[PDB]
Amino acid sequence: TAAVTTAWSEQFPNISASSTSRDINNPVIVDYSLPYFENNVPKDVGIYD
Amino acid sequence: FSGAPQPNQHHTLVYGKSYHFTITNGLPEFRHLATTNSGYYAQQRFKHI
Repeated sequence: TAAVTTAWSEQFPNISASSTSRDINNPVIVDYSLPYFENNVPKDVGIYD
Repeated sequence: FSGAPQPNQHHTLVYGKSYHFTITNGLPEFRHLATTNSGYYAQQRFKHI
């Protein structure tokens, strides 16, 4: 209603990563199902393979 | 006899300079600008460009 000029601000509530560097965190999770009472389980994934 | 006027003058100038400037980083910032005649603009300044 009052289209007045505002002050400069670096505080972008959520600026796109297409305009600047932005932190993201999406760790991959490996599941090892245990459907039975006594399950057959493998050794942890050897990520280096 | 066959007369003819003098030519127009055509000069070519060549100039040049060299400078040493320094610039720095800057996070992006935004604001809204209001101007006379009800002008309204959304502005985004890249302090690193």
